[PDB]
Amino acid sequence: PSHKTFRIKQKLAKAQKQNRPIPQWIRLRTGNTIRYNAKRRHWRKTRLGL
Amino acid sequence: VNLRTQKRLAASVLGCGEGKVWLDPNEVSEISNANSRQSIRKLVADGLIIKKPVTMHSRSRARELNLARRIGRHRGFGKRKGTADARMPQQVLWMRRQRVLRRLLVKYRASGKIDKHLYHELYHLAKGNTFKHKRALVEHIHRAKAEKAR
Amino acid sequence: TKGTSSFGKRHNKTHGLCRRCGRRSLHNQKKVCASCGYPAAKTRKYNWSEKAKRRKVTGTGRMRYLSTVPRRFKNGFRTGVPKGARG
RNA sequence: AGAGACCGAUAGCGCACAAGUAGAGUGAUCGAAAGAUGAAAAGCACUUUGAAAAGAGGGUUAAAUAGCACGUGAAAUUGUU
RNA sequence: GCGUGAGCCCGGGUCGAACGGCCUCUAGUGCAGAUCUUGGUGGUAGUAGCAAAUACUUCAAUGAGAACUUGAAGGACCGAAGUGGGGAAAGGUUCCAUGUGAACAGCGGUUGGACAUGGGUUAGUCGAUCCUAAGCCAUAGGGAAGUUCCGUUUCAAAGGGGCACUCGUGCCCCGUGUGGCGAAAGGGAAGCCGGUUAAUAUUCCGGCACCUGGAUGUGGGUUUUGCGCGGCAACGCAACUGAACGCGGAGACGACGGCGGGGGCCCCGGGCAGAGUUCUCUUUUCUUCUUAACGGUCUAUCACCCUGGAAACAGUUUGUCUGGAGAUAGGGUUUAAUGGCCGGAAGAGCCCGACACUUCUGUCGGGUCCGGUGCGCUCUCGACGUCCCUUGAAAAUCCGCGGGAGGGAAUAAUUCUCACGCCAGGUCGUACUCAUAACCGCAGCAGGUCCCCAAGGUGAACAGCCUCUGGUUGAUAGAACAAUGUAGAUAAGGGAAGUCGGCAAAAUAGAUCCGUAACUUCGGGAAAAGGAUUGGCUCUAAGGGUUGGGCACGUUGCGGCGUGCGGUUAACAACCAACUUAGAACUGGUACGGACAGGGGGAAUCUGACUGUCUAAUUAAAACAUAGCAUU
RNA sequence: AUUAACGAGAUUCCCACUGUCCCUAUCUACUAUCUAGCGAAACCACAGCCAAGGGAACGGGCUUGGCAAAAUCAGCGGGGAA
RNA sequence: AUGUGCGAAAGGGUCCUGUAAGCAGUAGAGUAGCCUUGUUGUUACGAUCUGCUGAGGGUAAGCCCUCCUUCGCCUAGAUUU
Ligand SMILES: [K+]
Ligand SMILES: [K+]
Ligand SMILES: [K+]
Ligand SMILES: [K+]
Ligand SMILES: [K+]
Ligand SMILES: [K+]
Ligand SMILES: [K+]
Ligand SMILES: [K+]
Ligand SMILES: [K+]
Ligand SMILES: [K+]
Ligand SMILES: [K+]
Ligand SMILES: [K+]
Ligand SMILES: [K+]
Ligand SMILES: [K+]
Ligand SMILES: [K+]
Ligand SMILES: [K+]
Ligand SMILES: [K+]
Ligand SMILES: [K+]
Ligand SMILES: [K+]
Ligand SMILES: [K+]
Ligand SMILES: [K+]
Ligand SMILES: [K+]
Ligand SMILES: [K+]
Ligand SMILES: [K+]
Ligand SMILES: [K+]
Ligand SMILES: [K+]
Ligand SMILES: [K+]
Ligand SMILES: [K+]
Ligand SMILES: [K+]
Ligand SMILES: [K+]
Ligand SMILES: [K+]
Ligand SMILES: [K+]
Ligand SMILES: [K+]
Ligand SMILES: [K+]
Ligand SMILES: [K+]
Ligand SMILES: [K+]
Ligand SMILES: [K+]
Ligand SMILES: [K+]
Ligand SMILES: [K+]
Ligand SMILES: [K+]
Ligand SMILES: [K+]
Ligand SMILES: [K+]
Ligand SMILES: [K+]
Ligand SMILES: [K+]
Ligand SMILES: [K+]
Ligand SMILES: [K+]
Ligand SMILES: [K+]
Ligand SMILES: [K+]
Ligand SMILES: [K+]
Ligand SMILES: [K+]
Ligand SMILES: [K+]
Ligand SMILES: [K+]
Ligand SMILES: [Mg+2]
Ligand SMILES: [Mg+2]
Ligand SMILES: [Mg+2]
Ligand SMILES: [Mg+2]
Ligand SMILES: [Mg+2]
Ligand SMILES: [Mg+2]
Ligand SMILES: [Mg+2]
Ligand SMILES: [Mg+2]
Ligand SMILES: [Mg+2]
Ligand SMILES: [Mg+2]
Ligand SMILES: [Mg+2]
Ligand SMILES: [Mg+2]
Ligand SMILES: [Mg+2]
Ligand SMILES: [Mg+2]
Ligand SMILES: [Mg+2]
Ligand SMILES: [Mg+2]
Ligand SMILES: [Mg+2]
Ligand SMILES: [Mg+2]
Ligand SMILES: [Mg+2]
Ligand SMILES: [Mg+2]
Ligand SMILES: [Mg+2]
Ligand SMILES: [Mg+2]
Ligand SMILES: [Mg+2]
Ligand SMILES: [Mg+2]
Ligand SMILES: [Mg+2]
Ligand SMILES: [Mg+2]
Ligand SMILES: [Mg+2]
Ligand SMILES: [Mg+2]
Ligand SMILES: [Mg+2]
Ligand SMILES: [Mg+2]
Ligand SMILES: [Mg+2]
Ligand SMILES: [Mg+2]
Ligand SMILES: [Mg+2]
Ligand SMILES: [Mg+2]
Ligand SMILES: [Mg+2]
Ligand SMILES: [Mg+2]
Ligand SMILES: [Mg+2]
Ligand SMILES: [Mg+2]
Ligand SMILES: [Mg+2]
Ligand SMILES: [Mg+2]
Ligand SMILES: [Mg+2]
Ligand SMILES: [Mg+2]
Ligand SMILES: [Mg+2]
Ligand SMILES: [Mg+2]
Ligand SMILES: [Mg+2]
Ligand SMILES: [Mg+2]
Ligand SMILES: [Mg+2]
Ligand SMILES: [Mg+2]
Ligand SMILES: [Mg+2]
Ligand SMILES: [Mg+2]
Ligand SMILES: [Mg+2]
Ligand SMILES: [Mg+2]
Ligand SMILES: [Mg+2]
Ligand SMILES: [Mg+2]
Ligand SMILES: [Mg+2]
Ligand SMILES: [Mg+2]
Ligand SMILES: [Mg+2]
Ligand SMILES: [Mg+2]
Ligand SMILES: [Mg+2]
Ligand SMILES: [Mg+2]
Ligand SMILES: [Mg+2]
Ligand SMILES: [Mg+2]
Ligand SMILES: [Zn+2]
Repeated sequence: PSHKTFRIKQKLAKAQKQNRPIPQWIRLRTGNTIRYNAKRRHWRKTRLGL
Repeated sequence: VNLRTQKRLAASVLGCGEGKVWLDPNEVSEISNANSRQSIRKLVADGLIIKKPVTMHSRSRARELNLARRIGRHRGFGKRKGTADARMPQQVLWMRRQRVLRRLLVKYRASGKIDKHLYHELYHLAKGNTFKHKRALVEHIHRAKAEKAR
Repeated sequence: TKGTSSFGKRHNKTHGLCRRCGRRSLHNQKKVCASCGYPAAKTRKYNWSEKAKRRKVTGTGRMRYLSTVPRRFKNGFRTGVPKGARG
């Protein structure tokens, strides 16, 4: 809702800054094993608990 | 060419609905370059975007039927659906009549055609179901003053 | 009408976010956390669940102060600076 | 800190990996799957067909019957001869 | 090739780092079954199916590719208790622009609530913040081995107000009482109009205001004997001292009924502009013609005041109340604008026309009036009335009064609630959806989920049916018309013979006028039962409002009146306005509540008095409750 | 024990009405059906033509007979003690 | 595949309904105006009636006829024995 408290507002900001893919240069380092982002979230798939 | 943004912007500037916005079929390339509200206004002035008129809805048949009923044409027994009291309630008829009769008695008493002793007696007679209309009350007053003359 | 129809009327919250442990377990009307027992002085813990004890025991966090004690013990809790250092 | 007539990725701790993680539940709590290119990326320059994904040539390598859907590559089941 | 057998050995191919024979030792040591455990894969099978919510067609453009992309033109639906315009809970970027291979949108896809990169939420006036409610928890104390239980004013030494300071240190009054959390729908200080963006606005820009708190100077007011004048009165005026202590008012309250005033919407007539139709008709049909907060001024029910003294009792509401405890009547005072006029304000907004202009840019002329109607719809205010063994919150905050403490001028003084002037107003939310795709049901599910606004016609009507503003054209498609189905219907003659059973269907139905039984707790039964009428056109009759009334004196730019009178037009004249009811003639393939909408009825038995309630998802009842009665 | 009014409560008869029936016929829309695209599940020891016999006293398989010819589409409700 | 051919129209026949639009009238219950006051005095409104009119409309989609009406089409393309 438009009515929000500051604590909930702070949480929503962090949840969308953690929702971007990995940069390209990470995949070219020596001894790398990360392929994609395994913690991607979508508003239509998984519900975050507040 | 996709013109969904232009049609939405035109409706806001013209102050109409999006079903009343006309875009020139032969200038789609020129219209597609308009992205701001300022550019939409300029295309309105130049005549490539216009507002269409409303659809016709006339009351000619409605007020024609109303006039025919002022002379009693469509008010038979086969044209009534509600009850008599639903079409014309009795309480409204009674309220009108009492106001008419009470208006007359104040008029006569003020001018001088009757005095307070006759006014009071006629007032309670009107509260009872004595006088059918304005004419009946006036005839009763004349006979009352005729016999009072003797 | 139990079931699908009744599930549509769920738009309130029994629990909110606790100020001490961070879980969505604070009861809104009682004002008591169902996980850490806030606002009691002690933390809720039971011996009939070993899994629950290990999820929050010492060492599962940052150890901001306690992780530097072994090094200070080994050198004898000394103070000062090494000999002729500058400063 | 040192070891073993212990186990060798469906075994050994739930976890050899961004594992008490992702995910489920209003909640107390429940709780996985997932290791291996090559000595060295040398991870395929150029030409050609295609809208593109790609194919055919031509290259690297001891090996592409090792091409990142990557050591070896069994059975159920399927295609051609 | 060897062995009775479990097994052992060799050849050919693939492959890339370790492995075996013999004697002893040791064990988590030998699988077809346990509706066995984990993982992988078949037949069925290109099979069942992708059928609720009325529906699409033509041309052009984009593109490798178009039924489900965009433009224009046709045809349709939702039909103001909307498929419209905004919100509360819940979600959390779903909002906007640009671009796009795969995957997702159970057909396609150049489109997307999908994928990638950037952007977007502006407040002293809207909220939170302040107050208390049902309730929750500290303090004094008492229990309990203890985690802790009770207790909220109690069996408690429980507070706050002023004055100088040499400079804080020091003095002086009052005292019965003494915590916090708890409402984005309760209580509550203050903002309106126009414009502006791709995406925010009562928050930005322009104009015009208001509230609270704090300092303060001019003008005016009062006082020469100290704290204002006027009115018989109700009371009035720009001001017009007032401590402790006390009294009062506001905040502050139910449901229903008819009646009256005001704003908005609907409806009718005229005029200026523009548009549609025009074989024929139509002085025709449709659209615009607006005025905010904040102020000034003149008014508007109830009620109150002065004079006077009522029975031949009077006044008076749609609804019988009022008056010697003072009516009628005459004259006054006052609570209450969403009323009239003026400032704001035409300079704005809107409608036409004529020139410029690649763009940058625009420029200039006109207009923006006047009346009527109502058991109409919606909101608001007022005076009345009915109902109860039911009588319909609290606190913060603001004001008046009783009292008279302290203080003050005769050249100045003034703690004058009057006018104008100076300064400031912190913190958090604000995008978007609110649902046949943004919430909950495993999902883009025919289910569920609290509110505000509410047009024309028919009609008693928020009934059904058609239309305007606004919004959709979205639910995999093309071709054919077998059986059996699901949904919609009609049948000659007979009329329940069918069946456990008239189950399903059919028949009746609006309005006006006649007519209406047994029984009965006298209220009912009752729309009992049973009959007749209803269209179109041309006429006739009835039911109302406003304004005028003749002399004789004096004043007043036909005067309007101060009067002295006379009189009741055997009730006349002019003008204005909607509807409701009754009667007659004529007319038609005897039809007319012509669609929609819309009760089948009667004679009896069993049982519960009635209205109400329950087994969410197989039983709605004779079961439960109930008023009354009796017992403890 | 009676009882006016009331009832989506159980029962019997009468008038009107009708496809409930004699006795069945016809029409409309959506399916099924054919095509393009997309595309599951239940179930499955091995399988799938009969008559009799004996047998755990009702055979798809055994014994003696009848017979018996590729690959297939729309329906159906006897059996598979489904 | 040149035909007594096939197709699209049209004309006639046969059937179904029931007298079209338009114009006119010594028709029409009546009403309201204006004049020389009429033997039809005129101007306006009027459901309906009468004439042109057994008319107009429809007619094979699984009706009939047309060498005696008009316009078009034609000795292939592919696969197999
Ligand atoms: K495991
Ligand atoms: K969860
Ligand atoms: K080698
Ligand atoms: K090679
Ligand atoms: K290899
Ligand atoms: K070999
Ligand atoms: K397929
Ligand atoms: K549909
Ligand atoms: K629809
Ligand atoms: K604020
Ligand atoms: K300010
Ligand atoms: K807040
Ligand atoms: K505050
Ligand atoms: K309380
Ligand atoms: K205690
Ligand atoms: K509040
Ligand atoms: K902005
Ligand atoms: K002064
Ligand atoms: K004064
Ligand atoms: K209240
Ligand atoms: K009113
Ligand atoms: K009103
Ligand atoms: K009004
Ligand atoms: K109206
Ligand atoms: K205001
Ligand atoms: K009296
Ligand atoms: K009344
Ligand atoms: K209302
Ligand atoms: K004094
Ligand atoms: K906003
Ligand atoms: K908004
Ligand atoms: K909401
Ligand atoms: K209406
Ligand atoms: K209606
Ligand atoms: K069919
Ligand atoms: K059929
Ligand atoms: K029967
Ligand atoms: K029977
Ligand atoms: K009738
Ligand atoms: K009996
Ligand atoms: K009941
Ligand atoms: K039940
Ligand atoms: K019931
Ligand atoms: K019960
Ligand atoms: K009794
Ligand atoms: K019942
Ligand atoms: K079938
Ligand atoms: K198909
Ligand atoms: K047998
Ligand atoms: K045998
Ligand atoms: K005709
Ligand atoms: K005729
Ligand atoms: Mg009455
Ligand atoms: Mg609760
Ligand atoms: Mg130093
Ligand atoms: Mg070890
Ligand atoms: Mg594994
Ligand atoms: Mg493991
Ligand atoms: Mg591997
Ligand atoms: Mg290659
Ligand atoms: Mg190799
Ligand atoms: Mg593989
Ligand atoms: Mg391999
Ligand atoms: Mg195999
Ligand atoms: Mg190796
Ligand atoms: Mg074992
Ligand atoms: Mg096995
Ligand atoms: Mg075995
Ligand atoms: Mg199928
Ligand atoms: Mg469907
Ligand atoms: Mg279906
Ligand atoms: Mg479509
Ligand atoms: Mg409809
Ligand atoms: Mg409609
Ligand atoms: Mg969008
Ligand atoms: Mg896009
Ligand atoms: Mg798809
Ligand atoms: Mg596709
Ligand atoms: Mg796409
Ligand atoms: Mg996204
Ligand atoms: Mg406020
Ligand atoms: Mg307590
Ligand atoms: Mg204690
Ligand atoms: Mg509070
Ligand atoms: Mg409030
Ligand atoms: Mg101030
Ligand atoms: Mg005082
Ligand atoms: Mg004004
Ligand atoms: Mg005023
Ligand atoms: Mg008076
Ligand atoms: Mg003005
Ligand atoms: Mg103007
Ligand atoms: Mg918006
Ligand atoms: Mg909504
Ligand atoms: Mg839904
Ligand atoms: Mg959901
Ligand atoms: Mg009406
Ligand atoms: Mg179809
Ligand atoms: Mg049927
Ligand atoms: Mg019959
Ligand atoms: Mg018959
Ligand atoms: Mg009969
Ligand atoms: Mg029935
Ligand atoms: Mg009757
Ligand atoms: Mg009866
Ligand atoms: Mg009962
Ligand atoms: Mg049940
Ligand atoms: Mg039931
Ligand atoms: Mg047999
Ligand atoms: Mg036998
Ligand atoms: Mg068998
Ligand atoms: Mg045999
Ligand atoms: Mg069957
Ligand atoms: Mg069977
Ligand atoms: Zn907690």
